[PDB]
Amino acid sequence: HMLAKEDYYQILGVPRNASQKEIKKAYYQLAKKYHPDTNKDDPKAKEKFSQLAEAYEVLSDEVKRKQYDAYGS
Repeated sequence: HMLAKEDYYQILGVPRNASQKEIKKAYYQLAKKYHPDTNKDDPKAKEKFSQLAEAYEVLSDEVKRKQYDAYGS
């Protein structure tokens, strides 16, 4: 009954070959989905919105993204 082990790639909606530039767009478009303007009927969306910045942080740098993939499954 545990949670699945997904990667930042999915949290941002970007491929495994995506670029630091393409991630910026996917990160922004996603944020608009979990924005506080749509939290009117989704008080949990705020928690998900944070996950975007968390994953985008690592995917924001090739080194961080690659390093994270090294310890991936």
